[PDB]
Amino acid sequence: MHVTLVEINVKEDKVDQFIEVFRANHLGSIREAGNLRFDVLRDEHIPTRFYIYEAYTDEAAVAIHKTTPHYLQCVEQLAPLMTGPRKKTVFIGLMPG
Amino acid sequence: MHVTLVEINVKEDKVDQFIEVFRANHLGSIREAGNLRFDVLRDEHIPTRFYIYEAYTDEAAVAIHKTTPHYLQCVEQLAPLMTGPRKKTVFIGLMPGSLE
Ligand SMILES: [Cl-]
Repeated sequence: MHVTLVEINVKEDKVDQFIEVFRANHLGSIREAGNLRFDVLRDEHIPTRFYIYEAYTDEAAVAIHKTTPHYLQCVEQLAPLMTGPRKKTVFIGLMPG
Repeated sequence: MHVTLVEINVKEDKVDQFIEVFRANHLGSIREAGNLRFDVLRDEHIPTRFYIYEAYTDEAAVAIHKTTPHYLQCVEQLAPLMTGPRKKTVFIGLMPGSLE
């Protein structure tokens, strides 16, 4: 089980659009055969800092995710909404397992 | 969702005891009606660094969790296991939730 936590910093005046983009990504991603989690989180104190907790069965499912129309559209639409590059931390799942 | 991520560094010779403790915490927690996630993760590279990702429906459910035998056994047994103190991050859970 492959997990990633991705930090995204969003332009204050674009939060509404960011939420729309991630609603579409979340909806598509939770429907994928190899998806296990797709949680959208906010920083406890920074209103424009979000974290996406995504987990997939394995790295093959991650690769599949990155081929999907919803992921590719999100990557496109997210780019201008952000104040800087995404930061990603990878983890390996132990439980469930 | 009330969400937290906790980082724990475990003494090399205590990793097995850490797994025993977290297995029981994981099992009991996923049997809590108010629990939504209890994922036990490990660092990509550092063999003794673990993370626990936990989510609960609300603050009452977090509080319930902290009264359970499985949590309390974890708390008791945890100090002899670690090299230094745990680090905890709290997150605001937006999806799944009304924002979906
Ligand atoms: Cl000892």
